[PDB]
Amino acid sequence: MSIFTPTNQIRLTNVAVVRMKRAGKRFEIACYKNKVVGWRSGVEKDLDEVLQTHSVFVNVSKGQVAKKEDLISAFGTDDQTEICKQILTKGEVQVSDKERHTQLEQMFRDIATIVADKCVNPETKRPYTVILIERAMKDIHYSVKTNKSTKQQALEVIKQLKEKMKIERAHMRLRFILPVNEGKKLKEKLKPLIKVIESEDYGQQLEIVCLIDPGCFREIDELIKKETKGKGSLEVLNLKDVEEGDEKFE
Repeated sequence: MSIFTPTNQIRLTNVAVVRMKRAGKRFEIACYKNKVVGWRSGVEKDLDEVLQTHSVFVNVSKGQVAKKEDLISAFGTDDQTEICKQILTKGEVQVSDKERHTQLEQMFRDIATIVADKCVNPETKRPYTVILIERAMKDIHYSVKTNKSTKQQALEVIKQLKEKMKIERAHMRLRFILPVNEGKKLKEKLKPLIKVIESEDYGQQLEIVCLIDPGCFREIDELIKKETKGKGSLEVLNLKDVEEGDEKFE
């Protein structure tokens, strides 16, 4: 009984176990910590993957399964799968420190990337560093929501960050017209530099390509572009950072 050895009676996988209290009785299900967290967060996940065990258990730690009768008398349905989803969204998932640390580092890294690659600061539009955004986030006692989407957290972080460092997001479209020859040097440069869209070139003629970049990459762009064009090509602006996305004056 005791001891628990995966080489005699039961193996007991290391799957994620979620528990939920309802009707007085406690239920548990074997699911994936990654699929469960992403599912509850609001990600269209499949039960065939998030649920390792398509059956409402009771004592997964020991290997005790529930009953269909009690399942319907406790939740009002026999669909063990449905009940599992409920516990996955309402119940609590049991994960080790590693499972929590891994998700934290990943989430933190993403936020720092989007803020460092898709955001600037009120200082000569100098792109901030991931280490800078991370430090400030921690210094301001900021706790990421691993049980939610990063996008939604962007507002909370970008707003709170204002206290330490004013961080804002801004996009912009670029348009460059290079000659026949000079166009061969610029194009190859813009390609890797950033997203290249609306590219039109003629046989032994000038090429007209537009470059899309945030309010941080614009620096490296204008730099390399100007140095690559050498007052030989033309550059027109497409979009401009202006408050006209959702609200104009309200």
